[PDB]
Amino acid sequence: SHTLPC
Amino acid sequence: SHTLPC
Amino acid sequence: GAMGSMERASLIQKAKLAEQAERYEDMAAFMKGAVEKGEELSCEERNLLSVAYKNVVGGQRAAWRVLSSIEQKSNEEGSEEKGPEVREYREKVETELQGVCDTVLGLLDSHLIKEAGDAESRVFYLKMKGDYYRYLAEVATGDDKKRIIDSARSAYQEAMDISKKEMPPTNPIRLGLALLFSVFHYEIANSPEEAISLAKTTFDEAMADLHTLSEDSYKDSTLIMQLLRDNLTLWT
Amino acid sequence: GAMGSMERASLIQKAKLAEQAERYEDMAAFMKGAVEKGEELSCEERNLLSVAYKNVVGGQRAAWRVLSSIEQKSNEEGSEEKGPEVREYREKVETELQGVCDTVLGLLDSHLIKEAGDAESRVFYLKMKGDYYRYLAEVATGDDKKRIIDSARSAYQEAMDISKKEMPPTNPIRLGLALLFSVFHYEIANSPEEAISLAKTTFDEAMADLHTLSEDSYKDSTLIMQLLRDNLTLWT
Ligand SMILES: [Mg+2]
Ligand SMILES: [Mg+2]
Ligand SMILES: [Mg+2]
Ligand SMILES: [Mg+2]
Repeated sequence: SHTLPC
Repeated sequence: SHTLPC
Repeated sequence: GAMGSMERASLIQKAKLAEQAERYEDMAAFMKGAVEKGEELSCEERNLLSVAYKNVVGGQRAAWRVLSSIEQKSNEEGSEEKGPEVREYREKVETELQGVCDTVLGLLDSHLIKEAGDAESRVFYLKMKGDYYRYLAEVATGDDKKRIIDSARSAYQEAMDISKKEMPPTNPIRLGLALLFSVFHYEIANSPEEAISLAKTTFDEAMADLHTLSEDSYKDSTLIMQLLRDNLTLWT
Repeated sequence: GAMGSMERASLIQKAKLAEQAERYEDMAAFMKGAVEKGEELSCEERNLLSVAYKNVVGGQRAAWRVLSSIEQKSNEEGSEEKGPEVREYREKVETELQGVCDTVLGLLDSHLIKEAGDAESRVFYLKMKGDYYRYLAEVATGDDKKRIIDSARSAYQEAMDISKKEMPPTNPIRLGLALLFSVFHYEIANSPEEAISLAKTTFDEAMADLHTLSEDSYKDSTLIMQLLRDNLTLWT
């Protein structure tokens, strides 16, 4: 799953 | 320039 | 602290050099030094502190996941016994990662959050508090696991309540908070329908507010919206 | 040393876990611990020690090159004065990299090289000695710079003399030594024609001996030959 910051 | 190991 | 004799401005300058040199352990130690000067952080400084610690903990979380996977395989039926080393080394990486999360949480508590009155700073720090409890929850397995999950939850929920009152739905901090909290619901809280609801609602509310943006703000907000849509694609 | 209470076999096992987890600082500290047990290293163990330290020093050399480039730009005409920080941080990374090269050289001297009697081990360690003096020479600018270059040179030349007497021209250690020494001539010793001669001669002598190899040995040797050819393309 994408989360921020990278 | 290439050298080894990486 | 080892950075106590360095000027605040020189710590900031060296954190930006360390970022260019791909040396985020160094970057995070310069930014820790800068926070410990006791002054509030500007927006750019707040971004340098979060990028530095995210890259330090990201390498730790990647290693922990590789070691956990080897340890879980070692623990199946018909798997050959290899001794305590995978367990010990997994624990060494876990303890290191716990220590970096404790350090970031300690900076937020002493005393970045209490001194943050504007919504952009307070939401940013409470999102970070939720993120670093979330990385603690990712490795927790003991009597405090529930409590670590609740501390993440609480922090994200206070940040959401302020963001929804004080920021537009396209604000990138509000969007990255919602992205992060949706992943907390999916991966940590075992609440996939709350995750998908929050990502959908956040995406649709931001879409409806794009028309108010400049070209550069549009590009900042749509980049994050695409991450929400990519998670929704991976979850539905 | 902090690894003195760990079994030799458990240090080797943890170096291989640390490699899988992309945690070569850890990998290099486990392999340093293993060398300090005092026993000779097997071929696979020798490979783990060289991969660990190469990845640690590789990140240091990449950062040093980014910081050197910023520092050299800062030192041109019409460039704004920014204080001592780029110089200081370049120096901090340089000193760190010097310390890792000194640590590897110290392991070779105490006492890996003196205890290596077979050609494969002795050539491997002398190549490493040449490589780590070469990384010292890459940052040297003082009264010992000539001497650091000569120490690299000497080590590579002793390794070449043993390799040419004891190993076939397709042996991968002999090929990687020749690759490395050719780059020493081009980049360090300001001898591009010696570099190109050594890479051409090494490539042609290996070509002529491919017919003796199995499929798997062929693939090992041709991979290195292609690096020689890629350098020759970049130099001619
Ligand atoms: Mg001051
Ligand atoms: Mg304030
Ligand atoms: Mg023993
Ligand atoms: Mg011997």
